[PDB]
Amino acid sequence: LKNPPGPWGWPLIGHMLTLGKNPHLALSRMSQQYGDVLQIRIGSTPVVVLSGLDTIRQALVRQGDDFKGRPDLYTFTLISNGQSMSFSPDSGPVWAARRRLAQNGLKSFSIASDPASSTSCYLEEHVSKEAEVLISTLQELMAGPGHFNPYRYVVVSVTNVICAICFGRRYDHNHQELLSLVNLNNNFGEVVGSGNPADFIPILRYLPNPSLNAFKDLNEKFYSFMQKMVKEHYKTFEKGHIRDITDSLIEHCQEKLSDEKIINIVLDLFGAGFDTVTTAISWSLMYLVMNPRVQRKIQEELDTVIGRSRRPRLSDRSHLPYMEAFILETFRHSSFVPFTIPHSTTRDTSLKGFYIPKGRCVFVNQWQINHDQKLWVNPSEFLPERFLTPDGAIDKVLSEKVIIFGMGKRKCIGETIARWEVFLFLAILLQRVEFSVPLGVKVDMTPIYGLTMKHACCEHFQMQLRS
Ligand code: HEM
Ligand SMILES: C[C@H](CCC(=O)NCCC[N+](C)(C)CCCS(=O)(=O)[O-])[C@H]1CC[C@H]2[C@@H]3[C@H](O)C[C@@H]4C[C@H](O)CC[C@]4(C)[C@H]3C[C@H](O)[C@]12C
Ligand SMILES: O=C(c1cc2cc(F)ccc2[nH]1)N1C[C@@H](CCl)c2c1ccc1occc21
Repeated sequence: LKNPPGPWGWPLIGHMLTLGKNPHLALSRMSQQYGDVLQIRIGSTPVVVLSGLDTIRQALVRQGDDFKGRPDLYTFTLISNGQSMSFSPDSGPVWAARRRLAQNGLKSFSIASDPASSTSCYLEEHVSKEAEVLISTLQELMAGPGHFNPYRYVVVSVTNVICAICFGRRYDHNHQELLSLVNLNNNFGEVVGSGNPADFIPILRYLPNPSLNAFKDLNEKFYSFMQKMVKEHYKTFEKGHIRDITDSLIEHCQEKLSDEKIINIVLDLFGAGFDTVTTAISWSLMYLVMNPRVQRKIQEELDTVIGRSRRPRLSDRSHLPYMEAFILETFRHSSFVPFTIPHSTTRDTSLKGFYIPKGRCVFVNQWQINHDQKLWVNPSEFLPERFLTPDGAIDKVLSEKVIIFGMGKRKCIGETIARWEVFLFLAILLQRVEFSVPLGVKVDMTPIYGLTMKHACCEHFQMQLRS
């Protein structure tokens, strides 16, 4: 048919300099000229970059089986001993079977009803517990220091939820086992983010690379923690009393695809679990602090729809259209997952009249959709009201153009869990407390590129109870 178009690139390094430190911004300007299917080169490796709401739906959904593979990148082979469900090049029926195990394991210990509490489910019970511990920890910080860095304590509250779902345990707010793994050891996004030169320039792996060495250690540390957590569950495993997702995977090793590819699925769940949800909640607090106008509106809605006599529940999610418009605009404006995990073609295929051979690396630019000047009014501006119709309800036609959970056969499997976890944490907190940042302190809202885009650490947040 045709080869996908693209700008001129150096014969040796390709367009690696055009990408720069923000490949999502460069490839969004590039799509304005070369279209929804364009081709670049990182070093000598060709890469196809998909942009556009309809073209990405055409490729990942309607032709999903043509794009459901992962490329064979170097950085991916360092994840979970090279056998990760999400990052391994395996995309046949072996992957499809592991994905179905994860989906069923999640539904059982997140959305399913809790035997302990008749009213709520597992997720609502865990989030309610951790949101109270979080509010108490922040009250203690206002008793002394008078300020705090939220990420340090949100990451614990969010980890205790996904950790209770995967290992049936929780940890205190000041635990060295936990913070070592999750905090200040998470350059996973920085190393795995699409366009990493080390994947396409083979010499950068062997040179002095401080980030790549800390990455090998982070994974080796996590894989050891998994072995400790699974061996301890195997030592007390009772068939019939399934405590968490780990037990249902142990149960599935005895009921019949190696045992390692079954057990290390919790590493993908635990990993994606705390990294994305913590990033999302962290960004939310930044926007509430920089836009006190919209924090006041979220609270005026909570006071009308729920009052202050009872904690918000999952049932209230559909009766709070402004809270959902805020969370949607946090996902759209930040786009803290600017690219999906890189895809790969499983066969010679055709897309919008362009030929893509088998094995071609494929990037999916979610950031471009969420800031397309043709789909949005003031994309650079943070304006939650853009999702509200004239009668104050969520515009469903427009809200389903916020692409951040992926699409197709490789779509996020914890999407529904993240939307409820994010809603509850924000709803329970903003009902009780009000966050702020004093004047005259810098608050760098600039995203830092990575698989999940984080922000500069802010240590000046404050919190007060409400009347
Ligand atoms: C706001 C929160 C989250 C966002 C924005 C998000 C986004 C994404 C994206 C963009 C992908 C890749 C899509 C693709 O490759 O086409 C993905 C995959 C995945 N997500 Fe999520 N995610 C979130 C939360 C979660 C949670 C809470 C879990 C589990 C507890 C989870 C588990 C996974 C897994 C296992 C994959 C790999 C799927 C595969 O490789 O087929 N994610 N997510
Ligand atoms: C640490 C090992 C665990 C080895 C084990 O038991 N491995 C079973 C796993 C095999 N499966 C997964 C197939 C079982 C599935 C069961 S299913 O129901 O699924 O069929 C278990 C097995 C024997 C246990 C000791 C004795 O008790 C004596 C004593 C009991 C008291 O309390 C105080 C503790 C003490 C010292 C115990 C310590 C420890 O606790 C031991 C060494
Ligand atoms: O799978 C993921 C993941 C993050 C993420 C973010 C997204 F926005 C969308 C999809 C995603 N997936 N992670 C992250 C990391 C824990 Cl920080 C980690 C794994 C997996 C196996 C691992 O072994 C040792 C560490 C480790």
